[PDB]
Amino acid sequence: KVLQIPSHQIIDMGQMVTLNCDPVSNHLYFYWYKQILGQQMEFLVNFYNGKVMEKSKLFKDQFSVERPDGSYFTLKIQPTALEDSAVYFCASSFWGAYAEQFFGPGTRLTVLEDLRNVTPPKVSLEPSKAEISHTQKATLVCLTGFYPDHVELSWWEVHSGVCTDPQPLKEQPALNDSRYSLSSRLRVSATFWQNPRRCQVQFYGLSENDE
Amino acid sequence: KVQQSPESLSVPEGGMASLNCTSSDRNFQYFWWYRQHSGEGPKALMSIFSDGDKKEGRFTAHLNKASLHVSLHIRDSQPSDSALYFCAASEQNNYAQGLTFGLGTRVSVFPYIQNPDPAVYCLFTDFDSQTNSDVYITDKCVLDMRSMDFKSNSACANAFNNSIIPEDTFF
Amino acid sequence: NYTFRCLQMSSFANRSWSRTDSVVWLGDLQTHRWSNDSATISFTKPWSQGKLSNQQWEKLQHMFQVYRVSFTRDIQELVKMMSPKEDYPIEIQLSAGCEMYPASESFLHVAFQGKYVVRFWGTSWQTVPGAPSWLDLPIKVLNADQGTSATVQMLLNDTCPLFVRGLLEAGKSDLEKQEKPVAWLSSVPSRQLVCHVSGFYPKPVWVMWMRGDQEQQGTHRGDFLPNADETWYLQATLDVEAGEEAGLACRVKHSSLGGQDIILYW
Amino acid sequence: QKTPQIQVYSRHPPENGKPNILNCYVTQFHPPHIEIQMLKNGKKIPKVEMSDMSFSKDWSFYILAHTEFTPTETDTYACRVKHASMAEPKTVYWDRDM
Ligand SMILES: CCCCCCCCCCCCC/C=C/[C@@H](O)[C@@H](N)CO[C@@H]1O[C@H](CO)[C@H](O)[C@H](OS(=O)(=O)O)[C@H]1O
Ligand SMILES: *[C@@H]1O[C@H](CO)[C@@H](O[C@@H]2O[C@H](CO)[C@@H](O)[C@H](O)[C@H]2NC(C)=O)[C@H](O)[C@H]1NC(C)=O
Ligand SMILES: CCCCCCCCCCCCCCCC(=O)O
Ligand SMILES: *[C@@H]1O[C@H](CO)[C@@H](O)[C@H](O)[C@H]1NC(C)=O
Repeated sequence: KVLQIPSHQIIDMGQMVTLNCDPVSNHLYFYWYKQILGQQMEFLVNFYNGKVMEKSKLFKDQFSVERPDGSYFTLKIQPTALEDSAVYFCASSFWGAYAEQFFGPGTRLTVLEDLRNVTPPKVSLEPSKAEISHTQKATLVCLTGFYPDHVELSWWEVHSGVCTDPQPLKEQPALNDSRYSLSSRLRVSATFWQNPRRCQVQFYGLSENDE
Repeated sequence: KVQQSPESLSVPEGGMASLNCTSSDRNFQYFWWYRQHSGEGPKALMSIFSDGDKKEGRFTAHLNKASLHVSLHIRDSQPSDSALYFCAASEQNNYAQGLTFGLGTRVSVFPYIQNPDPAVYCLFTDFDSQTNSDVYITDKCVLDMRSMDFKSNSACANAFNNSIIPEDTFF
Repeated sequence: NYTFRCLQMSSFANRSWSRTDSVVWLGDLQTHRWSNDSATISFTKPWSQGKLSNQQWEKLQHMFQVYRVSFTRDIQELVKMMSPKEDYPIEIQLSAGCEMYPASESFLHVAFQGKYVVRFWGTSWQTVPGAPSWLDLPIKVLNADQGTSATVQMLLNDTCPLFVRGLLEAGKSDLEKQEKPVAWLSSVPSRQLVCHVSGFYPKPVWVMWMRGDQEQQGTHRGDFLPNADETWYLQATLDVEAGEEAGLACRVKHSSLGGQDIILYW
Repeated sequence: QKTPQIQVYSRHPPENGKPNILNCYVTQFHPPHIEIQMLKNGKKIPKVEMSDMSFSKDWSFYILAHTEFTPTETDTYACRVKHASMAEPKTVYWDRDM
């Protein structure tokens, strides 16, 4: 398991970002991969032992990848275009080629002009009376001003029956700094809906070291 | 550059998804398949680099270095197979390399909704899997109640009435 | 026809003490050495890099570093998990390369305590007839590893042949050199007549004891012995009777002379 | 466990007084743990140059020791090998012909 932490990071333009990676032990071939809006996976750099090797065209002049002994493997954006806002993946290999590369969970970067637009979302958990009387099955929908867009709406855990949208929907698409809205429904029985006896969204906003 | 096919495949539960991949350089006849679910790190599915077939459990793969053509065959498609499948060519004689992926393929495995009767509440639920500023609606969602063993589609009078609605719909 | 040969010599005295040394041969000439002590492989010839680029080579240089360290930790793991079937001291030898035709065939052979036990073939490692039964599970494990299987495959199918054809172009000036042999006669009570031949390259040489038209069928040709400077030494002998040594001669034919055969009269 | 074969031979035709290189070729041994010494009149010759260790097609290790010398009608040159498969260190004296 190759670890990345953290995970969901929001940075203001002009100030450098450090992306930490903790690769699998015994591996000595490292990689950085960029994926924006979740479309195309892109190779940036590969590191081995003490120095870089292949730096791709996408590896900006403002980037730097170090690995001191004892510490992490760190890509450092310094600094720090609004074009950098994407997802970066760390990777381990052990063999230089022809063998599995192990990818991290990725870090969601969000470079922004004005950080004053960062506002948490409001959760809003009613079962349809027409649904249960017609099919004895009752859907409960949770649906609102998120930015940008670190939410993860869940039910309390009940990873069964519930589904969620594949990606949030930008409320005002015509604008650059738009709020996002995502949908998530859970299906309940006639015996589950009618019983008298939490929809939380894990959001990532401003850090504990910000004014 | 490595060219994948198609843009998107759609297989029924149990059927078999078959994908394609072609290299344009004769020195790149060593292929990988990597699968990635939404907002998650890619995992290696399998390698080839050898002229034959290669059965890796529920997966079969055929390579022909002769025409630099590969195929990946996802037989007995699980619901948990719906994902972005990438394919990359590695260079002959390198030994230190970046996986350089193609545009990838989005696979959508669906369940065959036996005994459905669609209705809007404005949620359109329990319908056919072949049916695909002031108003907004996101795409289909397969909610599968494992406890009751029931899987259902999902998505105020004529609001959802922009696409095609079936002729057996309650309101 | 040339045989490229990477020979790896690994010793395991105990847990903690181990050393892997290696030498690379193209035909009868050394091209590489790699001591336990050195971080990089050294070139013995000016052309040992062949026609690989600097990057081509540096990437390959890394792969072997990652191998040498892995090969040690693994083998010492294989003994810790073993016992009492295996114990120290342990010797492992490994021979890998490829033979050349106008077309090639690559090989990988492993020998344990002097006996040849394992070879890689096609897509997999396999124990060789008579090898210890306990190697089976270990080899099975090694074959469930695709990355290693794949690197060995790529080195054997792709790199070795490419790498070798480069050296054959690069070292043309050294491989096709011609060195003349100097020869002298001696005797030693068995009486025995020795014909010394030294300093010749390449290796094929024709040496015989003669009485005129007649090659003496009793000539004992020794083993080829290496000189310090990459030339060859050889000796020929013939047990003689009392008077029989008067009238005998030593004739030497080599590619360096070109008709000019060395004839030494006793 | 194989016992080593030692062979001692000059590079050039041995002319008394003339500068020549003395070879000691050690072949057919296992394990590679070996200690070779070139001796003039008993005491070890300082700059005894060793080749790299290699093995044959039959997995038997082999090695070459060589050092410069000028032969005389008095001085005795020898190669002494001490190996694990030998109870006593083996020594062979250069025959004055080879
Ligand atoms: C006493 C018994 C002696 C019998 C003689 C037989 C000798 C065996 C011949 C095999 C020599 C080749 C050495 C190869 C060793 C490999 O195991 C190693 N060189 C690469 O395999 C890697 O091993 C690593 C641990 O060291 C990791 O497990 C790697 O997994 S990975 O996910 O990180 O990629 C994995 O690929
Ligand atoms: C390296 O060469 C070997 C032998 O030519 C290949 O091994 C064969 O590969 C094909 C795969 O289609 C099989 O039909 C055979 O069973 C394999 N073994 C033998 C002994 O022939 C191997 O695929 C080559 N490796 C690479 C990476 O090209
Ligand atoms: C350990 C030897 C390194 C010598 C450097 C020569 C580079 C050419 C490599 C081609 C040889 C292929 C055999 C490799 C098999 C192995 O020993 O694992
Ligand atoms: C061989 O090299 C390794 C790695 O540098 C080292 O730890 C070990 O002490 C060396 N062994 C010998 C016998 O030189």
